[PDB]
Amino acid sequence: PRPAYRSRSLRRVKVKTPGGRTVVHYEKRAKGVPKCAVTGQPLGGMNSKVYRFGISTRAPSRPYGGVVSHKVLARAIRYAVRR
Amino acid sequence: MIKRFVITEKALRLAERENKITIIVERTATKKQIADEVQRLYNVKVEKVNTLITPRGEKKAYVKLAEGYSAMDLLTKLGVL
Amino acid sequence: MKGTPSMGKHNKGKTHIRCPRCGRHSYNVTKKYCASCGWGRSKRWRRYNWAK
Amino acid sequence: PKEIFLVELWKKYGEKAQVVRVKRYEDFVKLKARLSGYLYTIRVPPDKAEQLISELKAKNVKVEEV
Amino acid sequence: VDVKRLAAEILGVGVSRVKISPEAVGRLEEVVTKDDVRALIDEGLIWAEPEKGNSRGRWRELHEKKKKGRRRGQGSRKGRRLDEEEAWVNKMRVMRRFLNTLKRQGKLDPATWRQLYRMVKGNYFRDLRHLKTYINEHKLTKEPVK
Amino acid sequence: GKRILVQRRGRGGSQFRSPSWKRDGPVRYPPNISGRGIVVEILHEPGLNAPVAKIRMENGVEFFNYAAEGLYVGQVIQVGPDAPPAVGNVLPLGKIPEGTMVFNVEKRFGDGGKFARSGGTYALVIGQRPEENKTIVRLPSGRVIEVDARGRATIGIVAGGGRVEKPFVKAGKKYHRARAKSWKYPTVRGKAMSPYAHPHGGGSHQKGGTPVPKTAPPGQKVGFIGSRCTGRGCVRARA
Amino acid sequence: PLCSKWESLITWAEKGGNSYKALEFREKLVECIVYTATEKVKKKKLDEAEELLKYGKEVAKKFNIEELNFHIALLEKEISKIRQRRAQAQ
Amino acid sequence: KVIDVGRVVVKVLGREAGRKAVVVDIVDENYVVITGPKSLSGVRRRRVNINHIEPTDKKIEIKKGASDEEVLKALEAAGLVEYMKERVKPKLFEITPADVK
RNA sequence: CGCAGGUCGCAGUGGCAAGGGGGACCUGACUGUUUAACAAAAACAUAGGUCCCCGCGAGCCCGUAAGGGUGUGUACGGGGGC
RNA sequence: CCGGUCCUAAGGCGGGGCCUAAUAGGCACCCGCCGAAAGGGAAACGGGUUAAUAUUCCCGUGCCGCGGGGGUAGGUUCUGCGGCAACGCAGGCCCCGUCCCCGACGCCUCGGGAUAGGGCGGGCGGGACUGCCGUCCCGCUUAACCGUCGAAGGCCGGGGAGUGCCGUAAUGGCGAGAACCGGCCGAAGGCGGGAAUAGCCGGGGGUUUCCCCGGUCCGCCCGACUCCUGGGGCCCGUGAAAAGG
Ligand SMILES: [Mg+2]
Ligand SMILES: [Mg+2]
Ligand SMILES: [Mg+2]
Ligand SMILES: [Mg+2]
Ligand SMILES: [Mg+2]
Ligand SMILES: [Mg+2]
Ligand SMILES: [Mg+2]
Ligand SMILES: [Mg+2]
Ligand SMILES: [Mg+2]
Ligand SMILES: [Mg+2]
Ligand SMILES: [Mg+2]
Ligand SMILES: [Mg+2]
Ligand SMILES: [Mg+2]
Ligand SMILES: [Mg+2]
Ligand SMILES: [Mg+2]
Ligand SMILES: [Mg+2]
Ligand SMILES: [Mg+2]
Ligand SMILES: [Mg+2]
Ligand SMILES: [Mg+2]
Ligand SMILES: [Mg+2]
Ligand SMILES: [Mg+2]
Ligand SMILES: [Mg+2]
Ligand SMILES: [Mg+2]
Ligand SMILES: [Zn+2]
Repeated sequence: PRPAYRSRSLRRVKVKTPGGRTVVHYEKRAKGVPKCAVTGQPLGGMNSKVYRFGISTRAPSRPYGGVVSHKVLARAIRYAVRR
Repeated sequence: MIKRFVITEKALRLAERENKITIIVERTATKKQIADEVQRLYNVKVEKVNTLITPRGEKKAYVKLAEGYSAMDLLTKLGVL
Repeated sequence: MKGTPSMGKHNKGKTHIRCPRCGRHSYNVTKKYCASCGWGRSKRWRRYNWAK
Repeated sequence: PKEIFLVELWKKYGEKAQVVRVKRYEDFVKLKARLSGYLYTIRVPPDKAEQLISELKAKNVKVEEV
Repeated sequence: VDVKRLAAEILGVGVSRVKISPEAVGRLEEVVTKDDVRALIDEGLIWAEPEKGNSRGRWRELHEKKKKGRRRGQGSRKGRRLDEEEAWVNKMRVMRRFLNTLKRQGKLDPATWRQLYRMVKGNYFRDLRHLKTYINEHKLTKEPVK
Repeated sequence: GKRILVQRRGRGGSQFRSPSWKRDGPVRYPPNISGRGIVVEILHEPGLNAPVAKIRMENGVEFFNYAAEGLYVGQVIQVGPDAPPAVGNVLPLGKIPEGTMVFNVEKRFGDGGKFARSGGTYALVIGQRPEENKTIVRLPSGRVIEVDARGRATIGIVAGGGRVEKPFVKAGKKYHRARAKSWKYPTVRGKAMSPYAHPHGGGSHQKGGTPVPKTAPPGQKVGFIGSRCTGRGCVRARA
Repeated sequence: PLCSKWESLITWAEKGGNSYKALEFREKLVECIVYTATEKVKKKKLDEAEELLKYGKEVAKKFNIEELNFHIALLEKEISKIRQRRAQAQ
Repeated sequence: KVIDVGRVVVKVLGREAGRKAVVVDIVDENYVVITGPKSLSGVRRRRVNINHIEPTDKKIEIKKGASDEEVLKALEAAGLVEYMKERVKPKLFEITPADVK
């Protein structure tokens, strides 16, 4: 745990306590947000900051939800209706 | 599984102030086995067990008794004090 | 530099640890066998006739 | 610990508390419902606090001053 | 025991600031627990010396003098103090937000705004006062800009 | 001790090997692609000599091919005998018309592609000899060979041409390239060593060596190895 | 307005007969106004706070939320004290 | 005009994306009223932006401002009822960033 | 950041901190590397030039063998000299 | 709830097989496993206490995983509701499959937002000094966790622009949809709750560390090498994987 704090994997956060001491808290970085399977851009509705796995994220109310953006879904539906 | 009691200055202070008995057990005893042994032998209730292995290779357990049983009374009854 | 200054770097690493079979400080952790009794590479005990 | 602003919402937790702690100030009163999971705090006008405190006692909820 | 080690923990100060009265030399040998030290602190036989804060009286006097223009001559500068790149950022924002406001209020037509915008970017104007004078001299607005 | 550098390379020490874990996978034809696919990505692969295209077939099979010059993400390509000879399409060689520039040419069907894979290279389809299932192609070196007419090639030229025309201006630039490749960088001349370390090492005025025969044993077979000739006269006789 | 998302959810929950959710959304509306207005006052952004307090007074009337009025009065009292100190210092 | 009363459409955005519906009314140049009967396809009756529906080559004969059962009787007249229950399936694996720039 | 004025010292980047400069020849282009413990160089490397072996079941190399490295590579490439 | 333990990396070991006079020698193949106390990765903070341990003991306030009980929404042939939309909202229960994404990534440079820390003026309390002046110094703190707010950026609806029009630190942008108007998603961190009852400072009384009393404030400034965000550039160099979610 000391060399583990010499690496920059964790955030170094300096905080003052109610006891008057200034300490360093080593905190996790945010996980990356879900990305569109086509464009790789963050998906709307799910790009909130999350700091651990195992947290349920609600996908937008749309077919294919948090898998592709609305732009990809609409275009793909337009292609299928014709075809 | 119990080898002896610890009756040092620290151990006696934890008996009076925190209702804990301190024992030396076999090094392979687990917290589950330690709690069962103390309850069976002495008819008390164990709240929790903290364990450590001393630098001389012996396993020491700080055994906190539940809130109806006295660690000081048990040591007196056993005649180890 | 090869003498006293370089000896300073022998303070933290290791090639061998204690062998569970023979008990000597001869178990090569990288090679995963004992340099004395051969444990980990040889189920027979290593001992050569050129050794007294 | 959690903060609740509406009295009607707070009373659902206040009625189930192991103890309600009262901290008095000049302009408002903190009522803290200590439940097994959370400490629920509400700030109320002092007149409202007396009425709320009376109801909790009538429901045999323990009330202590801190 | 080392009483200063215990006293420093209790007083929450450095060992370098713990003072033990010489009148309590007889009682130092009897100290066993931190509570024994707490007895001596309560009796005033052990206390903490106040920490030193470097005095700023000389600095505050000098700070006022420097605000009036003193002690910042050629012989007192050893390196670069003016950030030229930061100065450009301020100069652009000062000029652009003035010109962009005049256009938003209708006081400047977009054609005249573009010429001045490019002239500001081209380092034509020394400062906002120079820009105002140019606008007033060349009647680029219906009414003079203050 | 005395084994020379070319002899130590064959032992496969770490400094002589290819760091192929830096790449996404081999750039080869799968054995059973057919139909239409889509170019879904075009990627730089460390240590390779050309950009790589990721192609997704209709049945979901993905494979890597070297990107034809002009290929674009989202392009629809066709694989098989029915495919028109358009750039990026993968065709059996017996179906490719003569005079067509192709790349990633299989020598036998299913070997994945062997010839004309470096950036800017291409092979020319010279002739067809279908009574024995062979296609005649010219390779980038100018050599003319016969290949299995059932083997696959891609239409066009390999993208990324012109890379070697720009100089590696600094030693450091080639150093970074070498780290993505297998090359040992840098190299020491043989005559800069002592005799124990090279046949050319040694004398007060160090010299190169005269050519060795083709039968020379390893450790002797350095310098010119059974060369037909050397110098400008050899180039002139080559022509 | 800042806390309009909560106003809509209250109407939506009430129109669906969800009394428990309507109460929870009512709580969230007050949290949105009070927490944001309190932060503005603490940072002495009195103008931003006053627009929140004005809107807070309207939705308190709209939904009959007594606790909103009590907390708005507290924050207004703190605002005037800040303004008093500024004018005297000026 | 394509988006007219009786033209069958498939909504492309929103919660109801991929579901068939029928234009029953025209509001303005941006909005038409679609109600592909909720009990049939799952699209409730409300206005919709013309950019959020894709027209289908199928069209039915109904009157302006038609109601839900009038639409229902017309769909069975054209025999498209089971058509109005199928939901369009996108093929997401054939989409590349070029199509949605 | 600037201007006007007054004024003291031998000395005002006053301590601290802090380039001597110029002309020419030989030599290696340059940055880099080296004889751990007497050699730091004009030696090695280098980018660039050029030649050779090679169309891949290749060329060159390792292994008694099974097999292996170059090679998840393919002449705008791999290897070998100067 | 701090690390190991789990995962895979470069790589390694064992069984099978193939090779070997033979092995304890070799390994391309099949199967499995090992391989990081600086990579990935569940969950704890503050105060107090000891002669010696302290995110481990004690007090307070929480979190994670797994399992269960009650209530509720919801369900009980069949489907949750709202919004043009971006998307919002308690969004039924169990099992199985497939796909996608997160995990998951360089260097250089420049705009923006914070916090740690530092300072200035006033106030209250306490301390330093004595030749003259009356200045100088110290305290005035606020954890995790719950809620709410959200800059850049992206997106949705309206709009329909070339006498152009809108810009930046810089590059600039627009019928391949600008200005402008309204909205949606959305950091560090702020603020309330935690929480003054703690800690600190000052003044008293006890006894063996306990009790009481007063203060814990007002208004500004600088501000990171710490934390967040976005823009631009470079590469014959392209900056891991898997568990897990
Ligand atoms: Mg780690
Ligand atoms: Mg990380
Ligand atoms: Mg332990
Ligand atoms: Mg040596
Ligand atoms: Mg080693
Ligand atoms: Mg000076
Ligand atoms: Mg410059
Ligand atoms: Mg290498
Ligand atoms: Mg030599
Ligand atoms: Mg020789
Ligand atoms: Mg010879
Ligand atoms: Mg020679
Ligand atoms: Mg000096
Ligand atoms: Mg040199
Ligand atoms: Mg030497
Ligand atoms: Mg030397
Ligand atoms: Mg040389
Ligand atoms: Mg030359
Ligand atoms: Mg020669
Ligand atoms: Mg492991
Ligand atoms: Mg210690
Ligand atoms: Mg002050
Ligand atoms: Mg700039
Ligand atoms: Zn051994």
